Formats: sequence, C-alpha cells, structure tokens
Amino acid sequence: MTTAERWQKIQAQAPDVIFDLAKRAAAAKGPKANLVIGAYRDEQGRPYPLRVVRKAEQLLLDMNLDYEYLPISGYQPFIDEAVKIIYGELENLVAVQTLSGTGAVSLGAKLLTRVFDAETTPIYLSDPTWPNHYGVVKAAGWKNICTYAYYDPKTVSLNFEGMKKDILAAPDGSVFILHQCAHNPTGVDPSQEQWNEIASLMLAKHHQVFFDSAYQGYASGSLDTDAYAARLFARRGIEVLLAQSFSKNMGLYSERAGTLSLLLKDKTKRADVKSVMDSLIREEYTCPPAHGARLAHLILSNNELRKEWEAELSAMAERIRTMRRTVYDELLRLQTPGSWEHVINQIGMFSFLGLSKAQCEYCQNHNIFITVSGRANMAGLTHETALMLAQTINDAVR
Amino acid sequence: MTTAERWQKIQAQAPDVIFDLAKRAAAAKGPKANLVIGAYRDEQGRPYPLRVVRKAEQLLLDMNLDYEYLPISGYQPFIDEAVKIIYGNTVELENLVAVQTLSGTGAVSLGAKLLTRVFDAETTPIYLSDPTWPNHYGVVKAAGWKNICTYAYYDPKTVSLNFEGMKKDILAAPDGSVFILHQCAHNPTGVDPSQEQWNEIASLMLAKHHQVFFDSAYQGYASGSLDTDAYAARLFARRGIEVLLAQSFSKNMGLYSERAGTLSLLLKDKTKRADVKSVMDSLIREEYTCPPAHGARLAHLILSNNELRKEWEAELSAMAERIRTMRRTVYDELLRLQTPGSWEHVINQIGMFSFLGLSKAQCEYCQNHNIFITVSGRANMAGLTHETALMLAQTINDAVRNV
Repeated sequence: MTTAERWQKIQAQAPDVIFDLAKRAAAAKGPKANLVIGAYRDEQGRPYPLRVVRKAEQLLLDMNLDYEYLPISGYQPFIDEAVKIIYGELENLVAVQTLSGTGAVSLGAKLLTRVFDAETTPIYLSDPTWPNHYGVVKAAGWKNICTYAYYDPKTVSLNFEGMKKDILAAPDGSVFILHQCAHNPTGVDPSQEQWNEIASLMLAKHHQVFFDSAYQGYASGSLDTDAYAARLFARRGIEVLLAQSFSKNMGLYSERAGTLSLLLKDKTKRADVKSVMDSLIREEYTCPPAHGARLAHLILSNNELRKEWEAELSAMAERIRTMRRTVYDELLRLQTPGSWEHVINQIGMFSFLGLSKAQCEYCQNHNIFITVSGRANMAGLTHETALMLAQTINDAVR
Repeated sequence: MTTAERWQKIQAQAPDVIFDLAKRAAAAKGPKANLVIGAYRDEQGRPYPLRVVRKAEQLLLDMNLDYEYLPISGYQPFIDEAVKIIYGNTVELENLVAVQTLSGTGAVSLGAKLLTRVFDAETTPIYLSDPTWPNHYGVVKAAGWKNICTYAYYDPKTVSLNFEGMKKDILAAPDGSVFILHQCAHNPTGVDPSQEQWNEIASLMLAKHHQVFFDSAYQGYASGSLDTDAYAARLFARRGIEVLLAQSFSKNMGLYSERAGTLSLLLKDKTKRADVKSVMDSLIREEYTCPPAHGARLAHLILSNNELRKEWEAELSAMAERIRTMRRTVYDELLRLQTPGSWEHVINQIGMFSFLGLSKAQCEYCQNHNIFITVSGRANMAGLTHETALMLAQTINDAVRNV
C-alpha cells in the first residue's frame, strides 16, 4: 500500500457551519448584512480596533521588547491582571494563559479528564449552546456529552424549572459547562437569584462547574456587574474552573488572548494542577503567543488605559442597544406578526430571533446573513442594515 | 465525594527539563554561560530582535489593521509565502495543502493528529531519531500514538551519523510506518545527513512506502542559506514522496514569542487536498479555533516585501556566521588546551547546537560551574560570546581532566 493510497482514504469533515457562513456573507455581492460571527463593528459598519488597543500598540513598540519565548504558562502579569477582572487573592487560584477562550475550554476539558473518568462521566452543555462546545469537549476525550434544558423558545425565556430538574437528575459528580454571562446563542441569563439556586444545586450534587466567560462586559455594559456569577460561586466555596476570552470585550479576536483558572484551597494541589496544565500546553504548542497578552496586560494595568477601556466597552454595549431598538421599532412599524420584545430584552451581542430554519434560509438568500438557528449579531448592524434586517424578517415571516 | 476531594487525586507531572534548566541558568549569579534553550544571542550574548522584524513592526502599525478573526486555516498570504521558502517557486506549490499553525510545535502536534486519520495510531510505529528533540516524544504520545520507536542516528563514539544503523532500522520497520526526520540542523546533535545520505534515505522511504514527516525548525542555520538548507525537503518532493512538513519561524526570524508556523502536505492526488484541509481545519477548530495573527503578519511582510526579504536573508546569513565563529573559538581553544580526545565535532556540527560528548557527571559539573549545558551534553552555541566560548572550552577541559 502506497502513501498516496492511504491519503486517498482520509475521511473529509464538514466545514465549520459558522465560519463557512461568515465566508459566504463576506463574499456576497450587493446590499447585505453580515451578521454571523459575534464581532463588534462601529457606527459605519467597519471593523473596529479599539482606541485603547491602538494606544497600547504604540506604547508597546516604544518599549523595544524582545521576542523571546514566554514561559509555558504564559506572561504572568497578563494572567494576574486577567483573573482580577473576573474575580475582582491570587494565592487561592491557579491560572495559565491560553489560546483565547477556545483554547481555555479545550485545555480545561482536557485537564478535567485527569480528575473525572471522561469515558463515562457526563459532561453537560446548555440547550442550546455555542456549537463548538460539542466539538471541543469531544476532542478532549469526553464520550458522554449531555444537555441541560435552558432556553424555551415559545416564551423567549429560561426554562429554569427544567434546568434545575436536569441538574438534580444528573448523577452526582458530573461536569457542567455554564455561560458566565451573555449566554450564546440565547442572550438570556439566569437572574442573580437564579444563580444562587444554581450554586446550591451544584454544591449539593458535587458537580464540577466549568464557566465559559467569553463576553464579560456585554450583558450589562459593566465588567463588575457581569462577573456576578463567577464571584458568587467563588464565595460559595465552589472549585470553579473558568475559561476567559479577551476576543470580544477588548476586540483582540486575531491575537488569541485568554486564561484558564481553577479555584482550589490546597497549595500543594494547586502546584500539582499547574504542572498538569503546563504538561498539556507543552505537548500541544510549547508556549502561548505574547502580543495579545502584552496588549491586554498594558490596558488592564495602566490606570488611564484601564479607565479608557471600560468606557469604550460601555459605549460599545450602548451602540448594540441602539441597534436592538432600531430593529425592534421597525418590526413594530411593519406590524410583523408575532412578538418581538426579545430583540430588545436579550443581552450580549446577539438576538436569537425565533425564526424557522426556512425563514433563516430566506434571510440568507436575501443577503441578511443570520444563522440557520436564527442568531443575529446585533453588533454587526448599522442604522441602515438594522432596518434591512427588520424588513427582511417581515418578508420571511409573511 | 466532593469536588475538592476529586481534585486532591490529581497526579503531579515533572517539570519540563529544558525550560526548567533554562530557568535555573537565568537565575544564577556570577560569571555564567546560559547555553540551555536553542535561542539566538548576539555578540554580547543578548536576545536579538532582528532589524528586519523591527522594520516590519512599524510597517504593520502604519497599516492600521483590524483584529478580526483569521480563517481557521490562518492568514493565507503568510501560508503561501512560508511554504515557498521551503519548496521554492516550483510546481510543488500547486500540489500542496497547508495551514498556519502555532509555530513548529503546533505543526508537529497537528501533523501527528492528522496522521492518526490516515494510519492506525494504535499499531503503526512512528519513528524518532536516536536522540531527538526532547519534546517530540510527548507531542506524538499526546496526539494518540501508542507505538513510538526510534531509528539509529547518532553514534557518540564517532560523533557522526550511524548511517548503516539508520538504513537498517528504516528497512526493518514494517512498510507504511511514519518517520519524523529533521530537515536540517538536527536537534540535539547538530549532525545532519550529507546530500548523498539524503538521497539514499529517500530511496528507502519510497521502497518501504513510509510516511515522511519533516520537522523544519531551523531552515537557514545548517548553512546560512535558505536554499541550501532546503535540500532534503526539495529532494524528497522531486522524488515523489508525499512530504508532510512542520515549519517554524521562531529561530530563523527570531519570532519565538509570536508562534508563527505552518503544516503542509504534498499530495499525489491533487483532488484529495480539499478533504485533507477539511480535517486539518476540524482539528484546529476543536482546539483553538484560529491562529494568532501578529507573527504571521510580521513574517508575511518580511517574506513578500522585496527589500525586507533581501535584508532578512543577509541578517540570517550573518547570524549563522556568528555561530560558526563561536564554534571555531571553542574548537581553537580545545586544541590549545590539548584537551584529551578529538573535538572536530565542535566545528563540524551545524545549526544552533553542539552535542559535546561529555558524560552525565561531566555535564553536571559544568552546570555547577555556571556553564549551563544539558545533562546530555547539548550546548547552544548561538548563546555564546567570544568570552563564554573560551570559558566553555576551558570548563570542558577541566571536566574531561578532573571528572
């Protein structure tokens, strides 16, 4: 058998649904709205490097830094500042830099196979969730992937009774992947009181909590407010594993800046956990890229840049709210059948519109690129495309 | 059982031996030579951001670029230019499938995973050189390879390739095994096959229908010429081998911290390239979604811009030459001190390292005297200065005589 014959037999894999549709949207001719990937655009619909990031790039260049290898764990000042934005002592936690949020979810999922039997232990995702959760957790070796009830499309709200039921029905010592805020795709989060109840269930059932924190800042417009869940779980004594991204809230999508952190009381065990994290990193990519981490560190740590960043993120969230309102008002003007309050009540970057698969296909075929599940990036809208979206929905629904 | 009690059961792993000794070396006080990690240092022993890279940082900043996600496969202009330096502007460039990776380590890991979709990784041997980069073993294991093997390669008695043993092991392997080959600048020994040995190795890989996986982390350092250093990969391509290749820009461009690499396959069947790419992307997406852009953008600018490109090649050639001057300095001093034994390997070995031949106890000695080579006798010759070359030749001379 020749190598060519072996390669002949390789099994193709389907394209990533989201990235492929973004490609289609980017390639489309004529008036259009590319509303696929949750990336922020400005008032004119332009890609938007943050002003604080522009400043940071110059400040970094002026430092005449070298390009020597980071430690396997990454750039420590970045790790330290990043963990502080989520939790508000660093001796209680063990953390490394990761290839953004995705890399954190992967490394965490892998790490967890050292403490749970991933051949049989259920790992739970929300219904619905970020599609890549399935693929990441499966690649990390999880054979038993389950769901918890979360969203109820008929009422555009949480099916909280169902979620609780599923948490309690799970065998003791299961892993639950929770969105820390700005649930993707639904834009509906537990209330603070619901979070309290969820923490008590996780404790009572001895479940492992794994937070995915990709949009801190975008639920409320405030980083502090949006960290409510992770901080509550910490106060409760939960051994929180958390995957953090700076892609969306700092707009460093291309630079892949994230962390993975675990809360754990015992100092010796924290060292042991760090040694496993490092072995997993070393055997995949040796050490992480510095540029994203260095940009983020300088913004988080410089007093002026840090204040400027928070105000910029707040303004970005406000612009999303104006877009929701522009879409909603137009749906009302056109008298589009159904209720549309979820457009203005959902938070984060998206609306999860509730259209049928055929209706979403219709939108896409009329150059309004929302997903087949009905998710629309509100942060990708301008005034003009906000009206186009509403008008296309109106046609799709009738 | 509480989650606190379950975490209690996690088992500690040993620290990375090379990154750990590098940390000790950097921490040590007094007259020292930190020769652990294979990272280039200048005439004064300082980290050396390349002049062309500094120029490229300004040109990128002036372009006022956004930070939107790259495609899963990465930045196509980088990828295209990067594979060109390995194969040249040739027919092979239309016959290949390539993605951006997290540097060379990322490419070795990704390639090792991809190969588990073409070969049975529970059974099929995957071969490493005796000895090799310490991280090869862990990378390949972690990708799912259960039968990791070695081929005879370095002979400490002759400071040379045991080429007869190498051929024997290539032939003794079952047909359709995987071989990881260092494209040039062998790590850790600095001993490469001659061009004539490479031609014989290609014939054996074709006869046995083995998969070749080149690890190409130092293109430029074996000779100071990118063209000369690409001989092995270019010969294998020309002779019809489906080369899988892991490329790094950490060393030849100094982009250690930015993690810029590629993984590429030459494929007989131009029509299965899409299928292979779909697998590569699936593996990437489930790990980190898409790669970091800054290193790829820097490297792309340097590769594609005519003036930067010419300037980079000059600069790399000058780096390679400084390494040679350090080897010659060590060697002339070993001759002068009439150190017992032969030392021509010092000047004949190429790339960043010397495998010096000292015993374990002799290397430990050197380490305790602040000459930080590895316990296997590996020395980063590119970390030397005139001054520390003499100190290395002297501490070697003390270690041979007294330990």
